[PDB]
Amino acid sequence: VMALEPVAGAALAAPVTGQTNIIDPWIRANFVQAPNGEFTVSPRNAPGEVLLNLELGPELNPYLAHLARMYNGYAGGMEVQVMLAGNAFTAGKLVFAAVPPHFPVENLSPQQITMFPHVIIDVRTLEPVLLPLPDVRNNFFHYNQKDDPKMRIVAMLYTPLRSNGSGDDVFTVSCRVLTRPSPDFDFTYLVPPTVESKTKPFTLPILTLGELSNSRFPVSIDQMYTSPNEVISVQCQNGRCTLDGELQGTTQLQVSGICAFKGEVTAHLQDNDHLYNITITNLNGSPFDPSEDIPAPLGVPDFQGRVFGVITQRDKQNAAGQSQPANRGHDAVVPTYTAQYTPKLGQVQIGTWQTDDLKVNQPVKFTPVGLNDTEHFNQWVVPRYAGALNLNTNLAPSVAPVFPGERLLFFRSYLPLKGGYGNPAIDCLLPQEWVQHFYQEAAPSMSEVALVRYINPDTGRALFEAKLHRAGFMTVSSNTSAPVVVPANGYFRFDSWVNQFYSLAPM
Amino acid sequence: TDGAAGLVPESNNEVMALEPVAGAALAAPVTGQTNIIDPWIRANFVQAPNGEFTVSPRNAPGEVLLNLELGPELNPYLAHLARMYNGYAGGMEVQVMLAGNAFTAGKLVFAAVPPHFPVENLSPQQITMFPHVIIDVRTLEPVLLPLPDVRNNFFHYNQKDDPKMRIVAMLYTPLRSNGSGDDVFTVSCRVLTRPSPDFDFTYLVPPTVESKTKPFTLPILTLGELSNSRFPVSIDQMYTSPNEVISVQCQNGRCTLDGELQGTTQLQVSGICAFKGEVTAHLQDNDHLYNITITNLNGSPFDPSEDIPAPLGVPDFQGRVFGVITQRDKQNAAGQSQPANRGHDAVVPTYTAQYTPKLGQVQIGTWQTDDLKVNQPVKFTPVGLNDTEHFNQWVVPRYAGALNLNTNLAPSVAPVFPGERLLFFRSYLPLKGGYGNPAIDCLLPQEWVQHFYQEAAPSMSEVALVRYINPDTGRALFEAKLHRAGFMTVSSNTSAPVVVPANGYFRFDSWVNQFYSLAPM
Ligand SMILES: [Zn+2]
Ligand SMILES: [Zn+2]
Repeated sequence: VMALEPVAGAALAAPVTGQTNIIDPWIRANFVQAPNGEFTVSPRNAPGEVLLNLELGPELNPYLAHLARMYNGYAGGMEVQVMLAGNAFTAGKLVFAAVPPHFPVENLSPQQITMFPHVIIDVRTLEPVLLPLPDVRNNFFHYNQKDDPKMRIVAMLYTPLRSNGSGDDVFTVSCRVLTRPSPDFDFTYLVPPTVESKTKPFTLPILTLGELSNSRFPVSIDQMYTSPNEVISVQCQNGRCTLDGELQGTTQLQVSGICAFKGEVTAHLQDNDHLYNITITNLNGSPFDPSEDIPAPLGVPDFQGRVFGVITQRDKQNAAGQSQPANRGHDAVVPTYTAQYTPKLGQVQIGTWQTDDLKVNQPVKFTPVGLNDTEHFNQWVVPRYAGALNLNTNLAPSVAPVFPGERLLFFRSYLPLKGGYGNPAIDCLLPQEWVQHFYQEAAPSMSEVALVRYINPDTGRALFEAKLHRAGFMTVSSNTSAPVVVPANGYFRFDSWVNQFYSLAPM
Repeated sequence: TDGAAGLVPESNNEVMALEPVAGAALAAPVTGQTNIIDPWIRANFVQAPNGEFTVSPRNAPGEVLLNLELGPELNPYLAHLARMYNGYAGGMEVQVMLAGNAFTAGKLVFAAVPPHFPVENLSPQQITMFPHVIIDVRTLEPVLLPLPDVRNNFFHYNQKDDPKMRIVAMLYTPLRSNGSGDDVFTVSCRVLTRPSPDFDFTYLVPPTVESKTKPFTLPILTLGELSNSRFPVSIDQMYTSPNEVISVQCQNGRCTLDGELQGTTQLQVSGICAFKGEVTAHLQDNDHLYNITITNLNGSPFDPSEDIPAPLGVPDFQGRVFGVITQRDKQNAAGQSQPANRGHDAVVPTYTAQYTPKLGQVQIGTWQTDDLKVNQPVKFTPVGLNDTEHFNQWVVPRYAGALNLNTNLAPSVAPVFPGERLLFFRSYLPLKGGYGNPAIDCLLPQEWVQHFYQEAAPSMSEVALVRYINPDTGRALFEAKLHRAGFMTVSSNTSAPVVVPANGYFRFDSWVNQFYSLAPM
């Protein structure tokens, strides 16, 4: 067994806390499977590969993770149970170590894991083994708000697997990890339920692909499309929101505010076409301070191109008709690649085909429809938000799939044109409804990667799986670039929090 | 007992369901000294600095009337003792006296909230999910509450990064009354504290060195000794806000009670409505106009990328400020190498497009006296206003002209309790010519700004309760609310000069919150 002395639990925290609470005795007996508690050992693995990397806390047991939203703190350890699935005609060994709180586990040697409290178990063992996970700390108990590191338990391949195969498929030992609370685990102080943050679990909304919408243009979603070979690292400015609910770049919450602006008209020129320089405010009606940390006012376009839309004008003063002001609305185009599109400075220029009906010094409102033509349409180039004479500052960071053999997963939506030839599309990372749900919930991220699975509703089985990152993008494990053929009435389901080393099943 | 005729409840028989929590004896093997406290302070109830609060018919049910964090600053003897120690561990004992009239009817609820729980959005039924006790406002004998110091470490330090066990009061009924007369039956309540037997200090340090333990004090200065903080004159009288003015924004004379200067405020009395620079231009209209590249008031170049709306000390209202500009030559033309000097009248219009002091330019004027050198240093000394044309003191000028926005402004301030208006300090300004009697109202005197900057004491609440004391009579005239943003409000219905003796002063009474009903003037 692991050489560990007994560590105190919540009875140490008795004279500094006020309520003496208990829980259900049936939860203290049943062994519940850990959320990331499964791994398989293969003949392809090498010694020194980490397999579990578990950690102490109430997030292992989904009964304690539901009871934790009623209390103020906790203290105590757990009991781990490891099962294997092998037979007598095999060979190979595994090791299970006990790692302290502030010790960094980063690419350890197979020799160096024997310098911990460890057990070495063969892969032939018939009975499930029991390991202790104690609560080492330097205080009396843990708070549900202030998070601090805890004791981990780490599995590692010690000796490679030797067996003889059956056919075109090789033998494989599958392992499961189940936990239950120790007799000294306890909670501390009853509060109102579901009031404190930091205990709210991360979820996804149950909305199918036909009911969601794009986050970079106000068009519905058409299909899912994996990223091409020459696209490896994108950087957009709309549809950016982390899983904790922090809006980055020029991302806002309303669907209608995407590629939309509002303000007054100041200038008029007519070299060939009508120009109409326009000063802009925010989308609520406040004067835009140009020294804000944002790159631009929220909801301006974020790609090069010629956005075709309708601009309407409603004048302030009542000219006629018994005090009802006049209206006008025409087509226009905003080009985003020129040196006139400077929304950080506060000027956006439009273009109207031979229609001189737009009165100056009366406020307007732009409503986008589609593109003018496919000329200068690059959907992965950030425009110069200040024109020349200044560089782009304080953007969202670039995102990229770092795992070998993984591509980005986009949401494709086709687009109308004014005239010409082409079938263009705008790809986004997350839908707008996911952005709104992440902003309203604001649940914390326990890890850096989350695991989701696409669900077909009539069978209830998974079609593929992807990795949802903290920065707000998804990656799949595929080797081609093609639209994903799935039923349209499907959705994603959140499964667990994983590491950066989880290998997806090939798509 | 016998004086009340059985008309009121005599005692409350209800406890909070809390466990005995350890104190400073748990912390003994890891601390240094474990100092002790005088036994008279241990056994006598003394009024807390959060002592006073009232229940009124203006209060809605569900308002937080009291929010006491645990600390040594809950006792006025321990708050003086705690300025020479390093830490503490242990609880307190709180006593609430709320013996109201026999005709009223209302109830209060007191609950115990854990350390890391949010208290900002409690409903009246969420407060019953804690260990609570319900007390009506007619009980004769005072009630006793615990405050047991729940923590997850051995003791505390004087740092501000550990939340502590709180007590929270809430109004639970509407405070009705069935007296026959239309007379004020507003209940006055008091809070009295003393330390628990399991309370101790930790480690002797130099006294009054650390922050986080300095107490808030007011200076004893009469109204005849105060000075205006928006214009370099003396304060004449106090004057309530009119019914048209509901919120103000004036970047000079602004300082929080914690000791933070906001807007373009500074400390020097002579630097209000004054600047300093170099003449760079000459404009020959009917009047003579000049352009001045202004610097800071100490003699350093003004960087426009600073986090301020303007250089500190510029005028902060629309009008035409009248003063005297003077020149002293950087070179020596004559007289044993002594420089020559010129000094003439001036006028600074601040509502036009030529008053952009954030960009660096302030344009002045002199009438029919074009005797002013170029590329020589200047200084402006304000006297008053030349005419009341375009004079509005509650509009902030554009510090970068037209086609730009004001940045890093101080926030606007307004009263929120019903029936209350603002209380100003009014001084009357001289004019050059015309008919008028203008006035500039400030939120705070300049001496209070300097005192709050020198003390830098923390605030234990949002509002402080002060009273105006007449020292020859020994009787209080009125009371007011001093807010943490740096402004005072009174409870009145008119707009008139407050007629008081000019040798009276304000006296700091207690810390209150924003639901305190002031007495009507
Ligand atoms: Zn034109
Ligand atoms: Zn001249």
